[PDB]
Amino acid sequence: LDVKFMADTKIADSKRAFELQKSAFSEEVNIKTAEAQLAYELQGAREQQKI
Amino acid sequence: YLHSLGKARTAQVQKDARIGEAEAKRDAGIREAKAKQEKVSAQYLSEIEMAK
Repeated sequence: LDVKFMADTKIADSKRAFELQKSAFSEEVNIKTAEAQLAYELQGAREQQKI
Repeated sequence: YLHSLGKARTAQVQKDARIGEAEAKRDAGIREAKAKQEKVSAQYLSEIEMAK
């Protein structure tokens, strides 16, 4: 069991690095996703002006 | 009367058996655990590059 708990800690430290980086990357994806969705209105409203 | 004299050995060999079993299972768990470390660690380390 002593070796077991130590093994579980190293698995957790590996988990930690991964989930942390997922979050960092998801922020970037989420940010540019919103822009991609709403750009049609940013341009659409701007074009209604001339129309 | 007669069955008594040999119970000492039942008990002795039971130690020996119990100690062999436990030492062995101990090493098994030790190795399996150490095996689990690199296996799961390398999986996450590789999956990080897949995410990147």
